[PDB]
Amino acid sequence: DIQLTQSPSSLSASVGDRVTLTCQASQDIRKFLNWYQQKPGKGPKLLIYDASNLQRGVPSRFSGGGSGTDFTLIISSLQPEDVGTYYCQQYDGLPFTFGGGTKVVIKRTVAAPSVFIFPPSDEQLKSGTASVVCLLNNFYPREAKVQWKVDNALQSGNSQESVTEQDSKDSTYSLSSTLTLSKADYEKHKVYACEVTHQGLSSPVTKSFNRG
Amino acid sequence: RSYVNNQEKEVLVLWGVHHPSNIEEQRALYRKDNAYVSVVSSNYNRRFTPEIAKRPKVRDQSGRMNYYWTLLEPGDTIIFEATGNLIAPWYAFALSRGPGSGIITSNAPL
Amino acid sequence: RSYVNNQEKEVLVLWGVHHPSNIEEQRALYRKDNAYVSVVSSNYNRRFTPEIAKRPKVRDQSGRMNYYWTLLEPGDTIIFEATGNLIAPWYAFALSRGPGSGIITSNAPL
Amino acid sequence: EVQLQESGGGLVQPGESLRLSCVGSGSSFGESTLSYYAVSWVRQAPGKGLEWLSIINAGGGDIDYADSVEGRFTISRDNSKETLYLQMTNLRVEDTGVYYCAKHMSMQQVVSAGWERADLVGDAFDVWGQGTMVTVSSASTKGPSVFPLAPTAALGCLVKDYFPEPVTVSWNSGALTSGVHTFPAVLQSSGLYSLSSVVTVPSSSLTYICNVNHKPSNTKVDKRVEP
Repeated sequence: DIQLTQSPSSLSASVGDRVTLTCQASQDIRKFLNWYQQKPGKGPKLLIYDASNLQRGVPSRFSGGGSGTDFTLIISSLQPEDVGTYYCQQYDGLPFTFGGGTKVVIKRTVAAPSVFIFPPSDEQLKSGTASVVCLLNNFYPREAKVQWKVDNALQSGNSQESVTEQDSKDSTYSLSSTLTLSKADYEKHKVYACEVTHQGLSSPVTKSFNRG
Repeated sequence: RSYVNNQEKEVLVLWGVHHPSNIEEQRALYRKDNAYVSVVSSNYNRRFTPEIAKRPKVRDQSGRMNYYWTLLEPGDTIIFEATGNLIAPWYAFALSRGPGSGIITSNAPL
Repeated sequence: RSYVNNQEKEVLVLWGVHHPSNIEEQRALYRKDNAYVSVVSSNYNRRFTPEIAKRPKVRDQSGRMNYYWTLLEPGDTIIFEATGNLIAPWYAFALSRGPGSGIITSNAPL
Repeated sequence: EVQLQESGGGLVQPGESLRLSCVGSGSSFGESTLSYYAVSWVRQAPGKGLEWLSIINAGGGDIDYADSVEGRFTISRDNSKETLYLQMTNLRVEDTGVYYCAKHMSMQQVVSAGWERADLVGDAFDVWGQGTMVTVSSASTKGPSVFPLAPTAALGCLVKDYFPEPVTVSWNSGALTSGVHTFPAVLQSSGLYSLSSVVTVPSSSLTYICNVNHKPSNTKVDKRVEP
């Protein structure tokens, strides 16, 4: 086989920055090397074919250089639509192999998360299970300290949070939190609070609701 | 138009390409400034392009018609493709060639 | 591509021009609707234009390849220029012609 | 150009079989359909990178496989139907992932011209399919449970219990195509997936519904979201 090593594993950069992605090969593969971008959930689209050729319809900012064992893709003016994973792949010999990928991450100005709280439904608590959700919207940076206060009491050991992928237009995130507890437990307490701390807020903004 | 020679003999096909004398004659007769004729078989293929010029009259015609011919072999197919100017075949000849002779020019009666 | 005949003998060069059967075959193979081949020496120059038509199949091919040749004289240079459709030379022959003979068609053993 | 559409994947028990189909359509240069080119299958396991599996040339020759799938998987193509196939056998859990159909750049034959390429190039993948997902797990399939998230503002849909991925969310048939956020699913403690989907709306309220589509169970829900 043939191993392709990509550096770095991820690079954080700003719009307009010029970034260099590295792809080194374990043996002379001449210029039989190509690069693909892959935005999350979507299929890979070809960027550079044969070390240095820009594929039709790919923005002129994408360049690719190299030969032998040392190849680089160069994004000239980094744009938020560039966030995603970039793979290098060879065909000098079977099996055709890909690099590990290099995830491009965008740095932008600080964004304030619009916070929201959501209770169950007339059908959910009837089924015999409760699911309360906190859903901070479009924010940057990524880390958000999500804690739950039930009549002002911290929850630990009943949480689950999922982040969306970095948006390809404004480079923001999105985080929702899942508190799964039975419906017998839901009849006890009254007030539930979602206190979240985020740099984009001068102080923790707690959005809550009373039982019913 | 295609023709498959099913005569078990040679078929002699003849045709013509018409060369007008000016471009207005071309447009009036065929509605294209640039036509072409193709005749193609298994062992024949020529392309004929009309060539338009001022010429001296012959039989009071400044235009010209160039005449062509081929011997389509038994089983072979000839194909005519034209954008204009084609003097198309209508009748052709099924023949078997003899040992080989010549022309006599005379007035002696048969 | 140029070739200077440095053999102190005649060089026989052969080549070909490919005529597709439809325009889509032309575009797929050469990416031009209108190609041309030129072969030129000190005493040879022909231009070859591909001519695309529907033809009967021969050896299951509707396309055609026309084959050509010239005897490049000692010291002379031949130049190939093509936009498409060129069947390029790869090997050629350095020869000195003899007094002049002919072909025998037989099955008698040598 | 040429477009590619994988199909025929989903949930199957370990040690079983499954046949993925890759359908071609449209044409590149010179009216070249998929049968002019050589195609490969490439799979992607959840959260990982791209693995090449097998290649086939335009005429159906020069098959080859990756060692990991040799003997189990078989590639083929019905050029009359402009379709590729991947016949998977003895499916293992690690075979789970998104299976892709990917065309190679270089033209390999032009049959009407009587022209072939002597070699098989196997160069850049210039066209990929949307992918079809294969989930290898002896766990049974279960339908999704959907509950509303009533209310700038925000209204949502909570798809609580289902297995396996994927689902398809589309609020009012793409009416809210701005500001959406279908969240990546999580694997709940029970063992079934959960997922939320949201959209931002201002002070103006018109009715808003979410269209849910879960293929492996013939599930299609147009759930409401009134306050």
